[PDB]
Amino acid sequence: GFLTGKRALIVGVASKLSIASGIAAAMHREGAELAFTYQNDKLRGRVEEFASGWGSRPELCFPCDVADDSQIEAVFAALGKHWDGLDIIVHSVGFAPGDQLDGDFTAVTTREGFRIAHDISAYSFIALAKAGREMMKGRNGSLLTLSYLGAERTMPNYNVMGMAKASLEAGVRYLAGSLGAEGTRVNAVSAGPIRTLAASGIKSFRKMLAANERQTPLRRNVTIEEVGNAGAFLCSDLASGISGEILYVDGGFNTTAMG
Amino acid sequence: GFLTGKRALIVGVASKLSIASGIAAAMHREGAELAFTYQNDKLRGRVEEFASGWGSRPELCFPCDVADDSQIEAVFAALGKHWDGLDIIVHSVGFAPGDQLDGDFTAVTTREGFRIAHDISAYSFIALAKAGREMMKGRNGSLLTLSYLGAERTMPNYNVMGMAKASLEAGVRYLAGSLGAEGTRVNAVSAGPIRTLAASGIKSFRKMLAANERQTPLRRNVTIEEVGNAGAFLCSDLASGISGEILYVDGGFNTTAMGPL
Amino acid sequence: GFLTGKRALIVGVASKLSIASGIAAAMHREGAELAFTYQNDKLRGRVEEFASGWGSRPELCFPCDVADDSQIEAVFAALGKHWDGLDIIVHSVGFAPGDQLDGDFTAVTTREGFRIAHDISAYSFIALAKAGREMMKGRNGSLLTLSYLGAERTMPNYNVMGMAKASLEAGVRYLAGSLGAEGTRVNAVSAGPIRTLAASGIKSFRKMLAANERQTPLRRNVTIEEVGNAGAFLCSDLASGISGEILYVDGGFNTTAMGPL
Amino acid sequence: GFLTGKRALIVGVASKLSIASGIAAAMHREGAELAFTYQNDKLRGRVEEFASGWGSRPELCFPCDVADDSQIEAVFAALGKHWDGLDIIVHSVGFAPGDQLDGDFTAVTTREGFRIAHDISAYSFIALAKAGREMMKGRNGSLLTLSYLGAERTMPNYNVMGMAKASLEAGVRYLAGSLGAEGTRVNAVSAGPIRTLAASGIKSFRKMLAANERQTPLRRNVTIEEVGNAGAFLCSDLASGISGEILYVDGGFNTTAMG
Ligand SMILES: NC(=O)c1ccc[n+]([C@@H]2O[C@H](COP(=O)([O-])OP(=O)(O)OC[C@H]3O[C@@H](n4cnc5c(N)ncnc54)[C@H](O)[C@@H]3O)[C@@H](O)[C@H]2O)c1
Ligand SMILES: NC(=O)c1ccc[n+]([C@@H]2O[C@H](COP(=O)([O-])OP(=O)(O)OC[C@H]3O[C@@H](n4cnc5c(N)ncnc54)[C@H](O)[C@@H]3O)[C@@H](O)[C@H]2O)c1
Ligand SMILES: NC(=O)c1ccc[n+]([C@@H]2O[C@H](COP(=O)([O-])OP(=O)(O)OC[C@H]3O[C@@H](n4cnc5c(N)ncnc54)[C@H](O)[C@@H]3O)[C@@H](O)[C@H]2O)c1
Ligand SMILES: NC(=O)c1ccc[n+]([C@@H]2O[C@H](COP(=O)([O-])OP(=O)(O)OC[C@H]3O[C@@H](n4cnc5c(N)ncnc54)[C@H](O)[C@@H]3O)[C@@H](O)[C@H]2O)c1
Ligand SMILES: Oc1cc(Cl)ccc1Oc1ccc(Cl)cc1Cl
Ligand SMILES: Oc1cc(Cl)ccc1Oc1ccc(Cl)cc1Cl
Ligand SMILES: Oc1cc(Cl)ccc1Oc1ccc(Cl)cc1Cl
Ligand SMILES: Oc1cc(Cl)ccc1Oc1ccc(Cl)cc1Cl
Repeated sequence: GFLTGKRALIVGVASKLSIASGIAAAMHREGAELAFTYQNDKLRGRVEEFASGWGSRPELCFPCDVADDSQIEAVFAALGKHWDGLDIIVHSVGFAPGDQLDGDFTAVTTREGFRIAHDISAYSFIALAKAGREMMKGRNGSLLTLSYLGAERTMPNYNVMGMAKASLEAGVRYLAGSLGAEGTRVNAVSAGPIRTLAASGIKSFRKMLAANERQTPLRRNVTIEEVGNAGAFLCSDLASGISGEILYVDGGFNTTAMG
Repeated sequence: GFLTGKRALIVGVASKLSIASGIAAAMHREGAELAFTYQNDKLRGRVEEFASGWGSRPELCFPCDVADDSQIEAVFAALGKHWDGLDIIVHSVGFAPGDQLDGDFTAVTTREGFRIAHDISAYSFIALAKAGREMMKGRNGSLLTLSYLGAERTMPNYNVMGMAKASLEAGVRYLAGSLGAEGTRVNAVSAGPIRTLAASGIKSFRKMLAANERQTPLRRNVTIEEVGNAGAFLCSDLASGISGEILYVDGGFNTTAMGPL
Repeated sequence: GFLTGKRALIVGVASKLSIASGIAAAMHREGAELAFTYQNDKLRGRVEEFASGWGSRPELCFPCDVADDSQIEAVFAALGKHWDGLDIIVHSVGFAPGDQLDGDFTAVTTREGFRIAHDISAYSFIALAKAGREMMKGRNGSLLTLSYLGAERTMPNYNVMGMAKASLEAGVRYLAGSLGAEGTRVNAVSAGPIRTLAASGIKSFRKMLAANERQTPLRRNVTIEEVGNAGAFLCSDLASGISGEILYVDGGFNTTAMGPL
Repeated sequence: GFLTGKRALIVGVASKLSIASGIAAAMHREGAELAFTYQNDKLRGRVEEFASGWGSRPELCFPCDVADDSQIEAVFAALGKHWDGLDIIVHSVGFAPGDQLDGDFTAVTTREGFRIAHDISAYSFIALAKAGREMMKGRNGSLLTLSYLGAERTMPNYNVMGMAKASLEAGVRYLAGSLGAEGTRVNAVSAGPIRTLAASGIKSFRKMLAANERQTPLRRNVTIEEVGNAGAFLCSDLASGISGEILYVDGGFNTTAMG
């Protein structure tokens, strides 16, 4: 397939619904060799089982809480014992404390909630780019992250995650501008709403889903298969002319203003 | 490849250098069956030649000056006698009278120059969408056009083509909003500068090339192979979640405000 | 006020509801001396009447169908026998054939509907810039046009006016890039929906109004007084650092993707 | 003038060159009653002297390190002793550690430098909005912050400040969406490059100045007088139809690609 010979590290698998799972499946289908991180020991077993079904194995699964620089560096040190280089990093991770995402933005947003949202959802992408730079050197590889329309325009409850996604998208451009000379491309998919574990935590998520379904040009919601294909493409040599890009996979909802 | 089973109409091949040629080659490589238009008889011979190299033939090549509604409609009438229906239309066509793109925007832009630029570069995409709607019904296919950063931000000489491209990009969105419910996706690639017949017509194009090479994140100009691959992907079922999109294939130049120190 | 000493030409007054009327009233309040155009003799009487209420007079009112270059040029020739120079032009004009704005975009949009929409709604701003350039020479003045969110994102029925507005907004940028060196600033206000004569022609306009009221951050529709004030500011020396800008006066509606729960 | 009867708190005066000083001068000219904060006791004296010349006085100057929630709350507590309400808050501050802004983005950006840049340059705007909400209640007032093109497109060395500004501009929109119903408008000016104390800290600032000068439509750089007039306008009832907006005052540079 169009990723044959590529090696990809995938950060963010939590369940069969995860966007990272859609990306993993597509990349494997297209021939990529895969490795994984898991956030903690409660998710470890499930990620290990998933890896075994995507051509991978438990010894290519590594612990990584992206709050922790030491753990992030330890991923690449461990991976480097198995692989003499790396082509792709997929960053499919986000978090803000629940109290940040339930209520009036001004009332509920706090300094610490803000700190955490930006640290986990935006800085962690830079952290992976940094720690993986040496393994990716000379491979003309790519980095991919995931964003959401909330970075550009507002909706109830998404709140400070919108600020963190805006930070993240700027990061995509600054990373592209920095890593491009040595051959690395850096892009994101901005997905439409998809029912995932994380999506469940936004109390009004179903309203986002509904608005997208009724107003998006395709008049249906997107799938992790569609996000995965877009991500697979962006991390392939087919996309070698594309860097710094935020690619929407939302049926075109972002191009509408039918409020 | 990821287009085997699809049928595409390619509008805009002029030479081996054309972006439409890069797209045609990628789509052919990926398994698409191709048909072609040529602007007029000055380009017929070359388009027929190229088509035969891309799995196609002269009887799947049709005259089409996109200023002319009846020529446009006659393409699909003629094509529909060979093809059941149609999955893909690639719109890779632009024009403004030469004097519109040489000198101060305010001084050289005219009503007639404006009319023509918008008619050929923007309305013609809508015309193809309309004329091909019947052949594309039920096929869950897609439309692709080509744009340039000049639509969003200014540079010397691009001038009224910048207005026409802005119109075109809005057109992508209005077409996507109109045709999506029945299954058709509508997108564009906004390409970085590439040496083509039309590009060579722009004074200071050489400088645009040098500017991009120095300042673009990838520190190199893009190719019609790279634009071709992006266009092929957008018109494939791999992109079934994507409509209304303006996808930049420019190495990231559009994301920069200044070049390196 | 902050416009005392300035002279402004206002194109687009039709009724007391017009955006151009809100702009005219605000500029008059702030001390500007005003001149006016009227599209044709159907609006001459009301425009002359309104002008006399804004410190002006029939002799500073001129016929101008912006489809017609010779009429446009005759405005400035005639005005120049009263005024030795001009600081400001306000361009508050739009048109597309009615059937272009009623129904499915792909089905109802035509080449001729497209031509007219872009000719009147977009090129005419360029035409004013060109024709008034001599009179604005050395005055460090400004141009203002009016746009709508439909240029960037889609909604029912706005259709080809959305393409024309996108063209116009690029026009703002290219004019700014061309005329800035000699001192002229060029901007637009992108207004939220307002009940005007033209707006009343759009079916489902009442839905656009209700949509904005519920979803806009300020939870209320905007007024021609608010648009008028923003336009007055943009055309004043208070805004001397501002050119090429599309300023939204829509209560923030454009910054929202969904309304409140 | 068009701010007569308005009371404004201005956060960010450091010297006669400050953007905040340009905004203060314009607002005072237009009739606003002003109060001020100062970052530390080194700047206290200078801010006090400036206040006296802008119709204000030393007792309307308050300490505020915007890293500190209690100090921020203490500003409004103290100001409330003097004013029974507040109309305007101007947020004109930023900071990132110098090592973040000198060199390759991927190489020099760190988790802590990221945290600080976002905390001081972005979250602090939300903090002021929150702390001032009661004093602003029912006055149909406004909030203003300052941003920079670096939020949208990249340039050498601006680096993580670009991410922080992108966060800030999303903040402008989320605040607008939250505070609008009760009558508060929220906007920013995105200024072109201006020689200020903070600007001099960016190693390549003169290259930014030069690019703006040669490529901006007006072919000259903007002044704090021009930024202050725009900010004064945005915080006036003349701008009562405008919220959630990022108003560029850069001579049009942002609209150019080659210029
Ligand atoms: N509608 C959607 O689901 C949607 C839409 C647009 C963008 N996104 C983004 O897609 C990405 C994936 O989210 P998802 O929707 O697939 O949900 P998900 O629950 O399947 O995945 C979220 C991932 O984030 C991981 N994570 C959270 N905190 C972590 C930490 N400190 N350290 C390491 N890992 C951590 C979780 O373990 C999990 O694997 C996120 O960036 C999300 O913001 C989701
Ligand atoms: N070359 C670049 O750097 C670049 C960058 C961005 C976008 N584009 C766009 O790509 C497309 C141009 O292709 P190109 O650069 O490969 O140049 P090209 O010269 O190879 O092709 C231009 C095409 O436009 C056709 N055409 C012109 N007027 C026509 C008319 N009335 N009717 C039918 N066909 C007509 C021409 O026959 C030709 O096939 C345009 O849309 C262009 O604006 C080009
Ligand atoms: N009303 C709104 O909600 C709204 C919102 C955003 C933008 N706008 C724009 O504001 C501007 C003014 O429109 P309006 O809402 O005040 O409606 P309006 O009916 O009051 O004014 C429209 C003007 O266009 C003039 N006009 C039309 N065709 C002309 C032609 N060939 N030559 C010269 N003049 C011509 C008309 O004579 C009239 O004066 C337009 O550009 C409109 O697109 C309106
Ligand atoms: N000068 C420019 O070219 C330019 C351009 C665009 C935007 N901006 C933005 O305008 C504002 C910059 O101010 P400036 O250029 O007038 O420089 P400046 O040095 O005059 O002001 C910077 C202010 O930030 C204050 N500050 C820094 N850290 C603080 C903290 N922890 N607590 C409280 N106050 C703190 C400083 O005391 C100072 O008053 C910033 O938001 C800046 O990012 C500047
Ligand atoms: O960014 C998202 C956007 C949508 Cl519509 C749905 C889920 C998203 O992802 C998250 C949302 C909230 C938290 Cl706490 C964590 C994550 Cl990963
Ligand atoms: O849009 C373009 C942009 C670039 Cl950088 C180069 C070529 C382009 O294409 C054209 C430019 C001018 C004319 Cl008259 C016709 C065409 Cl097809
Ligand atoms: O652009 C507009 C946008 C809105 Cl919401 C309302 C009115 C507008 O103005 C017009 C709309 C249609 C036509 Cl035919 C002419 C004009 Cl002036
Ligand atoms: O944002 C800015 C943009 C420019 Cl062009 C110049 C100065 C700016 O303001 C800062 C830059 C760096 C640091 Cl550490 C702090 C501040 Cl306030």
